Amino acid sequence: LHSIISSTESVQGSTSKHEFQAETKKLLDIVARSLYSEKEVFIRELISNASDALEKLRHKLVSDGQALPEMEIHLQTNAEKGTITIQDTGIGMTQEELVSNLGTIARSGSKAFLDALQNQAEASSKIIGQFGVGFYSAFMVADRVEVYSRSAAPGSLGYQWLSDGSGVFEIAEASGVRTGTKIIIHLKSDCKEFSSEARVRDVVTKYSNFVSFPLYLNGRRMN
Ligand SMILES: Nc1nc(Cl)c2nc(O)n(Cc3cc4c(cc3Br)OCO4)c2n1
Repeated sequence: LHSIISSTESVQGSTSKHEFQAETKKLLDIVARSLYSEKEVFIRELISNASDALEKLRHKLVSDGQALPEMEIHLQTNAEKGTITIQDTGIGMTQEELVSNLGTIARSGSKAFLDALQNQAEASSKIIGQFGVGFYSAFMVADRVEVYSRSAAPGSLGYQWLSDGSGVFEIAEASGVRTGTKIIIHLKSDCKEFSSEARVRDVVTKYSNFVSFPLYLNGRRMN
């Protein structure tokens, strides 16, 4: 087996509170309404985000003149805790990105995204991914979301990022965060199926061969 996901992180700083941008909750809601009928697609959304993070790390390392490290995407299920977790070893998120990325669309203007979603020229799931709000689909299956991220940028600290998706998120420095991003989803009462290894395998195997870097489920290679 080849696993990297474990409960290694430790809170080692006090908590900073951040309120959602005014429109962010509206956009969270519209993603959830759009994707409910195929709610399992959140896994593909987060794998796509992880792949994007690995590509960003690739280009950093190409310009740095350095080797490619273990560049992987890992899924973990925990039926006892009612969680699904995804961890990538990609570029990770800086403090500034953890503060600002959720509200990017709200701040820059949602018109283009909402127009695209309305026109339905492609699958809603694809549009949502393309506009960079695939992470919004984490919330639609979660009672709460628990994120650990550390940027590959020099001097970057590791952070815990928590939210129940309602209107606030909280950031605290953490020790033991691997470069990249880990997202722990505490699943909603109607979404417990995604804490089943068999169910997640069934869902992901339909597209796992389309993933460029090694993809693992509970330590087992999927591609
Ligand atoms: N996996 C991976 N990796 C990197 Cl580098 C990412 N950069 C990103 O913006 N995302 C999606 C994302 C992750 C978040 C967040 C907001 C957003 Br929009 O707040 C808490 O964590 C990323 N997701």
